[PDB]
Amino acid sequence: NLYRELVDRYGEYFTGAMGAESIQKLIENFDIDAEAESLRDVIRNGKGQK
DNA sequence: CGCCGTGTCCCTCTCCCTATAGGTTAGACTTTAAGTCAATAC
Repeated sequence: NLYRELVDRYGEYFTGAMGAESIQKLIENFDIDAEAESLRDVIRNGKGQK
């Protein structure tokens, strides 16, 4: 209910889907390099469970 | 007020019927490759 009432009032500004095609879109829009460097930074500085 | 260890638990691995339209095959007709005989010459 919440989802349909956001999309029919705020139809622009974003794209939202459901299912495996959405996961495929996520993998499409995913920079492996910057995320990997962020993980390197986290291991370099962070500690604990993180 | 803001994050970190210990504990418990969940999970995984191992030893009905009707009506229309169209495709398929089986069955027979005429043609052809095939088996056959008779006389002959060297």
